[PDB]
Amino acid sequence: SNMLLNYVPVYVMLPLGVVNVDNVFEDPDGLKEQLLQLRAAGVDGVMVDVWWGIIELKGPKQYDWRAYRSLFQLVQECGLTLQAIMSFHQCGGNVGDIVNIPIPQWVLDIGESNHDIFYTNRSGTRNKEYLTVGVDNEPIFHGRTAIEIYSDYMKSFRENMSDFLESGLIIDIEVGLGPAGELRYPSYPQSQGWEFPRIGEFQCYDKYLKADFKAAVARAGHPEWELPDDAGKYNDVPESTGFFKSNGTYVTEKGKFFLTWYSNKLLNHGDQILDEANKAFLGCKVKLAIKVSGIHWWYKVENHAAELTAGYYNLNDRDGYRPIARMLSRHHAILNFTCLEMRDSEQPSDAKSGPQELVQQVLSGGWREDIRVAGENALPRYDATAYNQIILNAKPQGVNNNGPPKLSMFGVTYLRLSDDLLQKSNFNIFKKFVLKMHADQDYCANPQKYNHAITPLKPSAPKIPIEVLLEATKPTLPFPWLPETDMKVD
Ligand SMILES: OC[C@H]1O[C@H](O[C@H]2[C@H](O)[C@@H](O)[C@@H](O[C@H]3[C@H](O)[C@@H](O)[C@@H](O[C@H]4[C@H](O)[C@@H](O)[C@H](O)O[C@@H]4CO)O[C@@H]3CO)O[C@@H]2CO)[C@H](O)[C@@H](O)[C@@H]1O
Repeated sequence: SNMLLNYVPVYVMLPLGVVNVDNVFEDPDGLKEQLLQLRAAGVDGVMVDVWWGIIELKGPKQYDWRAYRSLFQLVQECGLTLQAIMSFHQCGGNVGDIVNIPIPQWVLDIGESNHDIFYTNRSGTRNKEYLTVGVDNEPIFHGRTAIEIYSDYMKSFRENMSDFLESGLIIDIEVGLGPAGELRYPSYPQSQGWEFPRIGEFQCYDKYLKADFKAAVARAGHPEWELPDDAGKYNDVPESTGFFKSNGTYVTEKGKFFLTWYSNKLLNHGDQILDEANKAFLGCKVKLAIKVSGIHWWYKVENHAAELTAGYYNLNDRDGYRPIARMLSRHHAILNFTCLEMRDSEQPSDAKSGPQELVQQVLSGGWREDIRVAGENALPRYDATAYNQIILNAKPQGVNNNGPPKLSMFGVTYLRLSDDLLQKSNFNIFKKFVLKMHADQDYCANPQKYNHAITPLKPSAPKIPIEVLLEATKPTLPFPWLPETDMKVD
């Protein structure tokens, strides 16, 4: 078989705020010239947030899709495909967020009187950037549940963009499932102080989650069990907490129970919303996708504190990602792992970071469950080092010059399309990165040639019981990686 079979597509995220808070597509002209540069560089497509907070601003079911329709049109004119994010979260308190885009005011208004719709930490601070999983099924939003809101939104998107969908412009739908659109709790909120090097805090203190937990422990036979009170604060180090130190809580009957409860809430959150998405896009030629954050800090200590915390119950003897991947399999969905570029050697030593190991674990898990795996770089990078790292992860075993590679990622979405990217020296480098992703082939407009034809979305396969999902916690050995890519940028 042909080299083309080694091609991994490359997408570029558009600027945050290309459609502003007023639901105005600001500067089509400017964007156009940028897109035109990407098309000439060989870029396959672009990625864009479809802000819930801009679209359904006015009131329940009051959608205005017009500015996004103009944007999609322009993208289509430029010869690019598109990955659309159903962004149900706020833009603003996370790294890189240069524009503030909140969730719908009308939802914020309800929150003014029911503060428990937001993720809450132990001190009672409410995070407004995303609705707590606790209200997924509470019919408190003018008669609707949170899940119904998301569902109606994606139905409306489908119907109103049907022309673009049927013309094959949209290739994937990324379903926003938490802060930054990631399936995770907001355990590391910059808006609350949290400084990169730190463990984060558990976010299950709203009343709904707290009631759920209390009932569950009672059913387990331990009504007296409480939510964690010895876990420390955002910038703690594990050893300094009662929860995470060795022989700490987190290895106690109660701790295991809580951790399982806390991580399973995400699993179920993701599973139910994907169900709604699968129904909304049923029959369309798109793939569904979710985003999983890459929390590499503390990975190298037994407690994996930052990962627990974020809701990923991942230890050295309990695979907390594979279950996600298994969950995604019934929906035929892609696991978009949002950190690909980092090297262990670039992290401060005291962070106990294992970015490369984390990556091998998460991808392998996906490949092992037989789902498609994609990813993004986490921070803005313009150097060959970064690029070669992404290329290695894209094809961990190198290129197969006589067939499809044994392992390959389904796609990579580079982090943001800025002036910087476009500067002469930086752009020259990017161009090579694109070439190497493409396995030295020219841009290939018809993805069928490289075994990426998109078929009409099928209905999800039947529910997998939590017990079965939880079987995927069994640790496995990762697939083997080359030390270096066989296709470098230099
Ligand atoms: O336009 C699309 C979305 O873009 C923005 O969200 C993206 C993040 O900016 C990008 O990093 C990533 O998410 C998480 C990373 O996987 C995770 O590593 C971590 O990043 C750490 C980093 O590793 C550490 O070295 C650094 O110094 O601290 C960082 C944490 O602040 O957290 C990232 C965020 O959870 O992908 C995201 C989604 O595409 C916008 O914020 C989002 O609103 C847009 O929807």
